[PDB]
Amino acid sequence: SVHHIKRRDIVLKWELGEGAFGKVFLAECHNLLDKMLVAVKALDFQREAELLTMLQHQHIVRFFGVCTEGRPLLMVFEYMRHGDLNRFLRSHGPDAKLLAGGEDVAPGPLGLGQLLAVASQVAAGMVYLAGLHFVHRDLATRNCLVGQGLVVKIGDFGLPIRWMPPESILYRKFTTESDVWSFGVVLWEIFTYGKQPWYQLSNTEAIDCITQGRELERPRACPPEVYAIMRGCWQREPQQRHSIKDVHARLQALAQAP
Amino acid sequence: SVHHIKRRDIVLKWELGEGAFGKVFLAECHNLLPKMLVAVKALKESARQDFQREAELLTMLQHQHIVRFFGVCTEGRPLLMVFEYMRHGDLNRFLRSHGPDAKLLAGGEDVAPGPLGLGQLLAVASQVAAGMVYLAGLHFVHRDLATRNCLVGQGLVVKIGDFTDYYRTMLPIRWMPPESILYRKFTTESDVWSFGVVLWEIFTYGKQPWYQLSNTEAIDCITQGRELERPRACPPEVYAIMRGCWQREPQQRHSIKDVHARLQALAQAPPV
Ligand SMILES: Nc1c(N2CCN(C3CCCCC3)CC2)cc(Nc2ccc(C(=O)O)cc2)c2c1C(=O)c1ccccc1C2=O
Ligand SMILES: Nc1c(N2CCN(C3CCCCC3)CC2)cc(Nc2ccc(C(=O)O)cc2)c2c1C(=O)c1ccccc1C2=O
Repeated sequence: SVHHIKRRDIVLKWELGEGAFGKVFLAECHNLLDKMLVAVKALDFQREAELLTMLQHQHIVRFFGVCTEGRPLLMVFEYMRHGDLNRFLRSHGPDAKLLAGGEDVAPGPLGLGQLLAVASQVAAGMVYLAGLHFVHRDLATRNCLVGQGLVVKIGDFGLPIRWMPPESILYRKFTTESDVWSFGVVLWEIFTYGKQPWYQLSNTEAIDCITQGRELERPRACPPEVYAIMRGCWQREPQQRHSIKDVHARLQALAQAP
Repeated sequence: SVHHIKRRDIVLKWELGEGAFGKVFLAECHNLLPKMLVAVKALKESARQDFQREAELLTMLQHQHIVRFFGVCTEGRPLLMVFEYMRHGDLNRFLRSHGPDAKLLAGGEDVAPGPLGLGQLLAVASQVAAGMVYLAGLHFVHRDLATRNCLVGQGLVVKIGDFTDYYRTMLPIRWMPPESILYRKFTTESDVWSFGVVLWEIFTYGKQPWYQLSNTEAIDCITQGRELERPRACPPEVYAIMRGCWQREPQQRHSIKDVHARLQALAQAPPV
């Protein structure tokens, strides 16, 4: 049951970005729980809207429903103030510069506790998805969002070969194990402050690496116990990869006393 | 007019990457000059007409800092374009591969692992500028100058290579000045602005301009006249050149001849 919202309630403020299938706006929304700030996507989709009303968890971006009074078609989510995880990582990071939100999260590297908190949070969402035998197919920092207080949530569902395991690239097999592999890559992105996997290489060269069994470099940040978790996710054989529940456990263990 | 090559003379060795164009291969070519290694572009997908026009242009543009175009093959499919092999590939991933915490995977015996000498960076920037000088000579506008569109050969030689970085009719907005964004005006002065952004990429080891921001936020920055941060690398004298390229008014920007001259001076006697 999709919550339908009225147009008069949603007043657009400014545009945040432009994603795959249209504009994303910051908005005031009235009478949704008083007036608060939400993120509104724009221009079937009812299949997707039902899915998002189905998938509720602490670490999946809150979906508040749709507006299909007039056009174009609106999907209303919570405003995740800091935007996507990829650009947030990058905004902190060695030689970066923060352009806003420094009052909430300090300018500069995040350091081990905060990076482990980021990894944990993503993993928590993946545990939820594995619980429902749901396969993401595109887990990546660009598809996570970051709100007030450094709280991180899986942001989008639906090519991304550098995050995929060999069975997904060669055979198009997507499973909860191929998502675990991607989560290993997400760990790498977090611990490199948002570098692209195989940044050195063309798309074709990176497929060749992945399929020949070459492992992404250990990041300069990375403690050996964190790099171990990545390698847990990257076993050539799907069967042999750590479960996402095990991975979340380990991460939450490290996050206290890093 | 375009040099045609026979297909039997081109033998593919391995794939290097896949562009918008189609696949790019390493190949041996015979009967091209006094057998040698080349890069062959293969046209995916008419775009027949986009190919003959592009091929004419590339025959037209001969310079030390434009990738050598050796011609086309139009017997058997797909349609091929044959260029010299630039061993290190494109400049953006070359830069990133040499970033402060990056990791070189090959070609270390030619260019050392790690960041480049200040003189090395300035030599890369001035090579790209030399290509742009040649183009501005011909009253030719690139429209998409960026490190991804430059190639890096053996001995750190850099040439203009091409003719998420893009925004939907696909505009590289992070490399564009306001008049290009607002009014679709592409000039030799808008290429200077882009050159400035390329200098910023060089001196950041391949960061995206406005990496902190969405496409929409970046357009807002650029049109409201905000300047890219000075890189930690960047000498004051180099950052000054960048700002010279980034004047809100096109009239007020450094000429590319100015910029080349100044960079060639710095490369010869690099600051701090
Ligand atoms: N907050 C954003 C957002 N941003 C607003 C935050 N903005 C700030 C972050 C603080 C420093 C820089 C400026 C980064 C961009 C862009 C956003 N869209 C983007 C982000 C990046 C790109 C891109 O890579 O170009 C495109 C759209 C979104 C959101 C959401 O909160 C959101 C919530 C729920 C669903 C979707 C979104 C959302 O899409
Ligand atoms: N050499 C390449 C090249 N590389 C070959 C080797 N490779 C690495 C190996 C890893 C470290 C050192 C360089 C980098 C990529 C990719 C190349 N194409 C790319 C580059 C990147 C992508 C991508 O980002 O996916 C796709 C194709 C090319 C070329 C050319 O020499 C070339 C010459 C003339 C015209 C075109 C090309 C060319 O396209």
